[PDB]
Amino acid sequence: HRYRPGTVALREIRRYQKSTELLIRKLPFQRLVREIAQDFKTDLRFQSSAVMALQEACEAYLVGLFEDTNLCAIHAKRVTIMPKDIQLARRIRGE
Amino acid sequence: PHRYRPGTVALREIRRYQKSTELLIRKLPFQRLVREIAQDFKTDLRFQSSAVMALQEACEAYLVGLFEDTNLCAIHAKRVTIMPKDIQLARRIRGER
Amino acid sequence: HRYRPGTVALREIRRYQKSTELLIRKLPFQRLVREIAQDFKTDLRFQSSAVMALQEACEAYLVGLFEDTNLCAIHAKRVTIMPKDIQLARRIRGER
Amino acid sequence: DNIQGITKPAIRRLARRGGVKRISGLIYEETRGVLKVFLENVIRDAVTYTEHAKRKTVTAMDVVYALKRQGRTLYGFG
Amino acid sequence: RDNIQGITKPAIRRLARRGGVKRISGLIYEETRGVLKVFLENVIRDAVTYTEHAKRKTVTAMDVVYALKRQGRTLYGFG
Amino acid sequence: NIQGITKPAIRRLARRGGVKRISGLIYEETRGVLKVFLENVIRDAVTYTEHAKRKTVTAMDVVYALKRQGRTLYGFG
Amino acid sequence: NIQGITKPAIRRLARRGGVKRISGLIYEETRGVLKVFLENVIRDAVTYTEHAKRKTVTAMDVVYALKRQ
Amino acid sequence: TRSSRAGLQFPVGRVHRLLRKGNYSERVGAGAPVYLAAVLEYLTAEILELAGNAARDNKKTRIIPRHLQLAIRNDEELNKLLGRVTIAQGGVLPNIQAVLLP
Amino acid sequence: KTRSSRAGLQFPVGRVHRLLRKGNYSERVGAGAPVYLAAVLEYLTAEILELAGNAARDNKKTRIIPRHLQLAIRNDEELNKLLGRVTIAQGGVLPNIQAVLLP
Amino acid sequence: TRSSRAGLQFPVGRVHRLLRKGNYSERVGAGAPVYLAAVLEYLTAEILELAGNAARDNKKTRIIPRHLQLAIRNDEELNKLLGRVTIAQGGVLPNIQAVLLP
Amino acid sequence: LLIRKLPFQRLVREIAQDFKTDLRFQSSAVMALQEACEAYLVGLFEDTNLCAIHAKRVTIMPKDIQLARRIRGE
Amino acid sequence: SRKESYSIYVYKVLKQVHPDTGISSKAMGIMNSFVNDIFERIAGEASRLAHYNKRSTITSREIQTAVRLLLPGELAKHAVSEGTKAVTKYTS
Amino acid sequence: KESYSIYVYKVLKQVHPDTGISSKAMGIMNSFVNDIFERIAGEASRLAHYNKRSTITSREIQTAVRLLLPGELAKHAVSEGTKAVTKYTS
Amino acid sequence: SRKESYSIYVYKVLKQVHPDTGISSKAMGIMNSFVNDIFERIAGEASRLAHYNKRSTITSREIQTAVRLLLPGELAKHAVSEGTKAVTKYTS
DNA sequence: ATCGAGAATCCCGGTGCCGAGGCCGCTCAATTGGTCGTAGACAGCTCTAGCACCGCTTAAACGCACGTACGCGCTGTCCCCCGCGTTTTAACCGCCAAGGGGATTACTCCCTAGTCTCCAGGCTCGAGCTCAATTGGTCGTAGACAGCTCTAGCACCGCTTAAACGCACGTACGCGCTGTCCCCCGCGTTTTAACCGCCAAGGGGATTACTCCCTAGTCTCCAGGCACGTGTCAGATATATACATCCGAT
DNA sequence: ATCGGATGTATATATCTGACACGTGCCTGGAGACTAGGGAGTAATCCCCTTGGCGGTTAAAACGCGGGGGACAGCGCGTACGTGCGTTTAAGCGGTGCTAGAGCTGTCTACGACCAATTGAGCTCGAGCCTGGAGACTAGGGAGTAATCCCCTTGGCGGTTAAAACGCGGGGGACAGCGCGTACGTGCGTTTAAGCGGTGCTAGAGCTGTCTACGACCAATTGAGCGGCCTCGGCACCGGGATTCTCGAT
Repeated sequence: HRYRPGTVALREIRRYQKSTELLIRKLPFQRLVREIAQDFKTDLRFQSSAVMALQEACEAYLVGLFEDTNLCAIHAKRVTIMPKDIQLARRIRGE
Repeated sequence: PHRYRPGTVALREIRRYQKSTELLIRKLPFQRLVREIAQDFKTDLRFQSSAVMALQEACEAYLVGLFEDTNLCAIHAKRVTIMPKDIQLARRIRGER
Repeated sequence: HRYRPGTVALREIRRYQKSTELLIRKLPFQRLVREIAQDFKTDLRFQSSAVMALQEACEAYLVGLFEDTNLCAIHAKRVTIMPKDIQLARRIRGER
Repeated sequence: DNIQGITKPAIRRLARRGGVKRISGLIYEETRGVLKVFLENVIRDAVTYTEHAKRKTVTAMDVVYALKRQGRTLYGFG
Repeated sequence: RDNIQGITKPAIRRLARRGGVKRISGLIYEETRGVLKVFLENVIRDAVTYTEHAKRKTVTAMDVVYALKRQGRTLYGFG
Repeated sequence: NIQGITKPAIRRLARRGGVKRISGLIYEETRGVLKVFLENVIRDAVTYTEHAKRKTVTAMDVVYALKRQGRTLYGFG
Repeated sequence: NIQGITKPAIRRLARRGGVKRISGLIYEETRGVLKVFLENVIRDAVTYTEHAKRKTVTAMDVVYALKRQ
Repeated sequence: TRSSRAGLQFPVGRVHRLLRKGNYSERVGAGAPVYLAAVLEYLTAEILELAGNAARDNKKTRIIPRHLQLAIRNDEELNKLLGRVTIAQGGVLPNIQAVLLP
Repeated sequence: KTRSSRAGLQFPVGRVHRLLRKGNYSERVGAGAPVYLAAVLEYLTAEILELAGNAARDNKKTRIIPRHLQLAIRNDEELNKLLGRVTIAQGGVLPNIQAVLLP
Repeated sequence: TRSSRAGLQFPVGRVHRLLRKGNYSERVGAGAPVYLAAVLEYLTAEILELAGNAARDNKKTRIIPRHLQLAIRNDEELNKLLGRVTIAQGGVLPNIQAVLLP
Repeated sequence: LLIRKLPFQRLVREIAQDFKTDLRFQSSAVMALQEACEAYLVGLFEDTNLCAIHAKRVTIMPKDIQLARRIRGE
Repeated sequence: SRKESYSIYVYKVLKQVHPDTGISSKAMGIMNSFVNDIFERIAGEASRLAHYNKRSTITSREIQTAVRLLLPGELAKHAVSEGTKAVTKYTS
Repeated sequence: KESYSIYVYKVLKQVHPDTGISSKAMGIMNSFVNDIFERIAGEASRLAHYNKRSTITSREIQTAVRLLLPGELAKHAVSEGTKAVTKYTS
Repeated sequence: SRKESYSIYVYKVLKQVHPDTGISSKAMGIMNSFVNDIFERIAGEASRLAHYNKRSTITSREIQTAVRLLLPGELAKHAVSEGTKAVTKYTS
């Protein structure tokens, strides 16, 4: 059996929009946060809840940005988001 | 007779009004609009002249920026004409709607 | 034996004005309808009652047109309908 | 060439129902043209409705609406 | 009454031209008017609130500047 | 470490955003956008830590940075 | 009041209609036809006027009457 | 039923539903479907009255479309109302022009 | 007798007063200001908790969790306006698929 | 004066008084208004520098709002600082999207 | 316009009076009625002329008008 | 597959006016087409009337006025009489 | 360490006697109350400053509520504030 | 009726940077608006910093952190440089 | 045109028998009873717009003869052309026969709404202390209150550029097909995220000390603010040069 | 495509002036010392604890990848829309001129909010049990996906009735011609059309206020519709009576 292209994508949208768990793996995110922090101030440590706060913020930002990106894609009578869509969303947001 | 092709005069007008700074809405009709809207909140209100000019500056600055964003959304869709769907998309991404 | 020209025509007039059966042959009309529709969209099918509806409508339209044509012929102190009668009937109806 | 299926005796019978006693030989071809024009105009409108409904079968109701919008109301196929 | 119609078609065209717009659909104009009215309403409401808090009957330039600052569209030079 | 934000993770974020199909070029671009965001917030966050003469970035530092960047965060106060 | 629609007026209308010669009996027939038309149109106009609870027949009532026939 | 309260045979409730769903107006008064149903009932009664008369004139106990055509065309006001109407299997009125006779 | 009881409130009028006095907002604070503020906060809490409870009941849960709060806030136009730039942790998003994306 | 002691043109005393009466803190350090005045002076100097440059580019000797708008918007960091600010009588930068030209 | 204003006005008021009492008229309503009547009559005379020529005549007679009105459905 | 029509009500009226007379399927179909046609005419004119008068409600007045525009003479008077009588009994 | 937890819980018991609240949800409620407090108090402060007044009164609170809260939320909040101040004064 | 403004200080800075350049009344109004706006931003952030750190005093440190938070990049570095030089000169 | 004969078609009476007309069982969906929030619909009070209506004026328009030649209607002949019957022919109708996309169905798998344990998750009782009422003044902020004077409002008159309105019209929006890319779907290999848990120690968070640094109160003189009088730089006007657009051709 | 040539803008350009900066004068109020007092930021120091890290273990997401099927960026084509004129009113604007009324500043006086202890309660924290969410788990329904069948749509193959189409001659069409009575143009006497003021008055339209009647929504329901079955009205068959046009005779 094989589902047609798009059916399972929509299924995943419903699944993950129904639920609330954080979607980026903890450890690679932590390494990224520490790497970025190292270029501003040396010898920094992090509280666990500080990293969880940063991850919640990043994923919320990306989900909202992807919603706007999707709106830009549908505007161009497409269903696939492309870099120019992200760039439009960020330009209009004022980033 | 001479006739310019569609767009040439549009570009000339674009250059003209981005080169200059004068207000683009008629003073008095805007003033009547402002007084009408305010009166629909509180009757018998008065306005300082500079209050009406401030409101007009704000509206025109807002509209020019909004039209910039509509233009960017239109060009994204490989169009050159801005349409209502462009305004609503621009305002949705701005967070006004 | 021979009836004079017109007597049998009148008998036929009374006959048809008494009855209600459809007067165009079913199958040639069906072919006509399918042909005309096909020159608008290929591979069309038809419900039977749709073709019967077109045929009923056509015969009713033609009988009425022939009534008006006859009045136009009589107006010109004739008893024979002529192309100019049809064209007058359609002009006054506002179809042409 | 299906217009030729509207035969000479059929046009005569229709004329008889209309009260016509005598028919010139040139009437018949003229009648066919008129009939053909009528059909085009009705069927055109009918097909538009079918196309509006995204259907592939012209129904009796499509025809009833075409006739209605042409001012030739037909009763009984609703 | 019906003063929103004072924002004429050539005026909206002028604003769009300054915004770099070359061609404008006929439906834009009515749409733009609605948008403008909402904006004005939102600003003026806040402005009038300030006037009422101050127990004044004259809307001042500062009331409008403050209203704009509050909604997030700070306007310079009118204080 | 930016490569640790894996392809399936970005796909999952896009799914939560309602996206059904995703171009192959989005992923690197998304990472760049993410990096910029993080940099800005963290730049501000560490600044707060430094004013307090502390060496540990707290949840409140991040919450304050996000709020003052118009991205107020609830629940971590 | 029907006699106020004079013979030369009907002649002028027929001239605009392309008629070159007019039988003497035409005029009365035309007047009757006109009266019938007027009756029908005005009947509709007044019907519209009454629905609006007005006492003045307006131009729009008449336009509506013409549209509906 | 509302039809019984109004003394009618035609369905007031159904007429009300059809007014609601025909997208004619946003709101419908309580009396409108009653009035429409009453008018429809009268016209139905008048056509059936005339068609029955014609049926008995033809020594038939059953009304057929032919009787409907005779009923409608022999009544000036019904003929006016249905001036642009085709009654299927109705035929035409018997009528021969006097000038056509020998 | 507490000030909240005299004011018919549940939120702590005295505490709100202390936070106003110590929040560096003004040199002095009127006696009615913390009552009003506590009343406004109580009103908003009751409305938000009302909607979140409703959402919880649709989900057959007896305890409100952040998901119900997100549904309550985003599904109410005025609350969504008030919190347009606010992220509710572990809230997720509203179910929404663009019609053009459906088969 | 404190401005002279600090080598500044902006009024340290006035900034200190406005800080005292702006309900910003119960106490204000002696260095805070000096620092603030210095920052305000620097930013004023940068905006006036760029606006003067633009004014001379236009062969004008007086800076008008148009030059201020050009100065602010043509500098990425100043444009960022004043990203949500409307300069009255500033106009916009000349800019036509490449796809619209013939 | 080819009919005199005042006799037309009087005719309109006379006919209206037999349906409802105490009516007054807007000016533009009467002018509307006059444009409509004259346009109708011109069209009817056009059809009448076609009927006359059909009978190899150039003179319109009442049966021409009556035929035109019968085919129009009046 | 439930297709509604006015057939049974037409039959009751028929039984009111001609107790020992029936009706064929074709003739009944003609009656149903007739009822829908007149329905459409009256309702449409009433809708236009309400629009014309800047009213959002079709009331018995619009129905009555539509009947007067659409029905000829004595037929119109009798229909109006039946409708008014029906409305006054219904309101009570 | 102060919080509004007990007052949020009292309100919950008022509106839903048999409904509880998770720790995270209670934290979110505390975030909510602090956020709206800061917004309203700050706007009231600006109103008082703007008008060269040294006192924050219920009128500044009410005006701030009118500026911050949309439509029905604003009207009901103002109604609750007035009722509460009237009950408190007597 | 005494209304204070920054006009003379803006004008002195202008004369420092452009000795033969003037300024319009509207532009001077924009400069006064600008200085007041940036003042408000910096003072407010410094107040927030002091509160955040349970300090009752706004010092040059609070100003410095607010400047670093509010100003972009190189502009922030130059502003910090100007402020530090000014503070060290004042202290001596 | 009218008298009789008459034959061929129609009408009619009477009849076997069959197919829609008529009527019941069961359902179930559309219908309807009762409730409530709401506002559109109705009702009530103003006014001045436009019309019912007329007193005079003129004058094209209209009513009334002259005659008068012209299309309208009757009338004799011609013809050509179209119904009537015969015979011929062939497609129409019955039906019979099968086939082909259409078709809604049923025929298969994978989730989702719903069940059954097992707790971690707050829920409850007692000790506690930091914090919320209290009150009697103080002092200062602020609410009435008096004038004034500027400025917001309102009207009137050119007039002048702008705006509102037909009229082409070519440019672009929109649409359909499409060759091709390339994005998603399972599989199945393999990390590598996640878990358990253990340890350490750098720093955070709190504790107490204290010392420099902030505030406030008073007097001053002097920089900044209100005007003030006055150029000259930007606004206004022909001059003119060049810099784009745009129609016949490389 | 770039090249002539023409228009047709803009861009700079000398020429000239009045209104907005600009330097000036004078006042007061506010930044400045300064002295002293009161008080918060700094500095060890201590506990512990939370977050690194370790380090081993493990199973679930990530990766690579091959397959295939569905958007994609054109590419061309239809037609319909916005634009750019050119013209004729609407009114925006400046000109002037008024004309109050509400900001505005300044005064006065009761009041209200900040304290300074001073008390007494609301609350936070620690044990002490508990109890209904999370997870493991199961049948119900959705889901695609074929895939056997209904409804038509062609093809065969005849009776068979009806079309074809011919010949005929019977008879309107129709042409021409002629006689008539009747509109037509025209000219003259008259009458009311138009229409100019010029008045006086209901009510169309409008502006406030309130309430009935309706959507609409839920909860019980019974009338109609669909199918199944019974039954004779009519419907064609056939045979007899009439009638109805047709031809000999005046």
